[PDB]
Amino acid sequence: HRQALGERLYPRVQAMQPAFASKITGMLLELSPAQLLLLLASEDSLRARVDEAMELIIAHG
Repeated sequence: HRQALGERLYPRVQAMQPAFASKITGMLLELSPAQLLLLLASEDSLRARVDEAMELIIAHG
């Protein structure tokens, strides 16, 4: 189930942050089942969370 979600998530993440698509998709795929379903159901929520992930990648760096 988590795998099937990630296969759908990846192209959508890639359209938002193509240079970090696999990294960010992998970060999202650690999240809870409920949060993953929310992200796949709502591109608006997904965009916010992908932006958050990108900001964390830069900050950690």
